[PDB]
Amino acid sequence: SLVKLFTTNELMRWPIVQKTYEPVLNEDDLAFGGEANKHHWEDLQKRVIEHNLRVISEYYSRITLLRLNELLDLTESQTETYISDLVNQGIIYAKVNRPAKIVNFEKPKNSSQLLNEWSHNVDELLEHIETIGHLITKEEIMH
Amino acid sequence: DHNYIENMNEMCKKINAKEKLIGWYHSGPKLRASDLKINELFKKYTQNNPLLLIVDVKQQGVGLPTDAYVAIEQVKDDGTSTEKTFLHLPCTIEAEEAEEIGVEHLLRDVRDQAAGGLSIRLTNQLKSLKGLQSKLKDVVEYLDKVINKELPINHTILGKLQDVFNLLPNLGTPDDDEIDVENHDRINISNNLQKALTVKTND
Amino acid sequence: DDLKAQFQELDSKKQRNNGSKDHGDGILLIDSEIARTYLLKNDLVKARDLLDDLEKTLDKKDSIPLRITNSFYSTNSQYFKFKNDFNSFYYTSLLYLSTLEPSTSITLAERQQLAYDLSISALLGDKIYNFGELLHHPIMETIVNDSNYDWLFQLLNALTVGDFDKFDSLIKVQISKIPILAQHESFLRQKICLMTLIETVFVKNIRMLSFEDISKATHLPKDNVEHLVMRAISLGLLKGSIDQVNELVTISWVQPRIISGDQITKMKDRLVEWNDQVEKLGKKMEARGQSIWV
Repeated sequence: SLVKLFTTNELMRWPIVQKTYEPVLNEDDLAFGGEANKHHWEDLQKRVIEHNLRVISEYYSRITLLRLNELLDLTESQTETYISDLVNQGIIYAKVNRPAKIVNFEKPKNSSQLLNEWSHNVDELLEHIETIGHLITKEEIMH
Repeated sequence: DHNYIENMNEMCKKINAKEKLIGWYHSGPKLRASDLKINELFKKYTQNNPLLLIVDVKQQGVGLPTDAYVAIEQVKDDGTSTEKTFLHLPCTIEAEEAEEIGVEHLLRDVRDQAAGGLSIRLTNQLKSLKGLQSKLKDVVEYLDKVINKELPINHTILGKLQDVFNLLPNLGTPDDDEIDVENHDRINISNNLQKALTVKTND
Repeated sequence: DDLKAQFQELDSKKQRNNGSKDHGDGILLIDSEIARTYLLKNDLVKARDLLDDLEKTLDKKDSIPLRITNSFYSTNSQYFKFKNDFNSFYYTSLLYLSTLEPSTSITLAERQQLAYDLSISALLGDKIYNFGELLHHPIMETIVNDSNYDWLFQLLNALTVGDFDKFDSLIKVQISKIPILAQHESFLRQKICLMTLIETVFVKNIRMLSFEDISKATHLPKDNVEHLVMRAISLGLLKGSIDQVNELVTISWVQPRIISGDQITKMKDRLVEWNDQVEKLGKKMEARGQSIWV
C-alpha cells in the first residue's frame, strides 16, 4: 500500500498518510524504528509533498498558490522554498508570483514549435478519411 | 486448373529465380465471397497469406486502378466464430527502373499530378479539395445506412471518426492567432520578391 | 493422464494409416483441464503457471478449432475471479465471451454465474464503461428477466443517463440487500461521478468545460468537482490541462467509449456541417482563377 500510493499519480495527504503508517512501519526497526531512523520517518515528509508537487505540475498549467498550500498541508513559506529547489534540479520549471495570486506550472513553448506541431495534427485527420473509404467498400458486400 | 500452376513453376524458376508463386489477380471490380474459397486453393501453393490483387479492367475508378487485400484469420467478437476476412493494405505503385524508363518516353502528359510549374499544382489545389469533398460525403451517407437500411455496425469506422472530432483543431484557441502571424510574414515576403522582379523587367 | 498416453500411442499408427490424421486437438484440451483441477484443489499458483506455458503453444499454432481456445479462456477467467481481481476478471473474461460458442453446450446455469460476477465487476471498475456488449453476448442475452437482473439493470441504467438523484435512491437499497455492494460503497459512489464527466464533454461540441458547467452536470458543488477532475487526469480518464484562472479544464483526448444508436445521430449532424463547408469553398475557388488554371 506504501509503494503503490507512491507509484500512482493520485494525490495523497501528508498528515493522514503519516497516521496510516504510524503504528506499523514507523515501528519496524532499522528503517524508521531505530533512534536516528526516527528522523528518516520525519524525512519522509519531504518525499510525500515533493511527489505531489511533481505530479501537480504536469496536470495544472496554472493553479492558484492558495489552493496549493491546502493540498500540500503547509504554510506558504515552506511551500515557497520546496518549489524553488525542484526548479534548480530541473525536473520541472515554473514561475511563481510573489503576491501569492498564482503559481503557474509551465515550461514555456515557443511559437515555432507550437506552429510546427499544428501541421502534423492536420496530416493525421487526412489519413483518417482515407482508411474509412476502403472499409466502406467491404461493408456493402458484407450485408 | 491445378496442373497449369504446377507447370508454370519450374518454367518461371528458370526464367528468373527471384519469382515465386504469390497468389492470384482477380478482374474485379466486385469483391466476392467466392474469393475466400479461391484463396484456399492458392493457400496450398503459397508461403504467404494469398495476395489478392484486384486489377480493375474497366478502369472506372481512375485513381485506385488497384486494390490489395490479404487474407487474415481473426477472432470475431460478440461470441461469433472465427472469421477469415480481407484487410486492405497499400497497393500503391512504385515501378521498377527498367519499366519506368520506357513509359516515360511514351507519355508527355501532365497526368493526374506531376507537381510541374505553378499552373500544374494550381489545378491540383482545386482537384484535391474536390477529392476530399467526395470522400467526405460518402461517410455522411454511410451513417444513414447504418440506421435506415441496417448494415451490421462496423465499429472500426466509428473509432476513426471519434479520432477526427477529438484531434480536430478547436477555434478561438490562441494557436489560431499564431497562424495569422506566420501568414503575415510570407505575404510580405511575396511583396518584396514582386518588387525585385520589377527591377529585372525595368532593365 | 490415461487418455493423454492413449493419444500418443495411437498416432504412431493412424497418421500413416489414414494418410492424414491430426491428434493435437485432444492434447491441448486435456492441458486446460489439468490447470482447471488444480484450481478446485486450491493449488492456485501452480494453475497460473501451466496456463502461461499453454499460451505459448497455442499461439505457435496458426489454425485452431474454436472449442480449444474457448476452453483455455474458460480456465484463464476462472483463475482471475478466484483471486477477486475485479478489473482483471473483466478484461480476461471478454476474450472468453468473444470466442464463445453460440451453441447451448454452455448451459443456462453457467451463463448466470459468470454474468453476475461481471456486472458487479463493472460497477467496481472505474473506467470500464462497457455494459452494452454483454447484451449481445449469449452470457446475459438469454437471461434478463431474473429477479437478480431486475435491481441490477436499474443500477446500470441510472449510470447511463447520468442521473445522480436516481442513483442515490437505488444505491441505499442495494447497499443493504447485497453485502458485496455494502463493503464497496465508496467505489459505487465514485462510479457515477466519473461516468458523467466523460459523457458530458463529448456530447457538447465544445471540448472544454468550465468548472461552473461541470458543477451543474455532475449535480455536485464546484469545490468537489475540482478534486474529482484531477483524479480523472491521474487514471487516464481524460487527459488535459487545469487552469484555475480561466476556470477551465481543456481536454485534448476523449478515451474510447462504446457508441450507440443515439450517438450516431450526433456524429451525423457534425459531418453535415463539414460537408456544406467544403462545398462552399470549392464553388468559390472555381469561379476565382477560372481564366487561368493551366
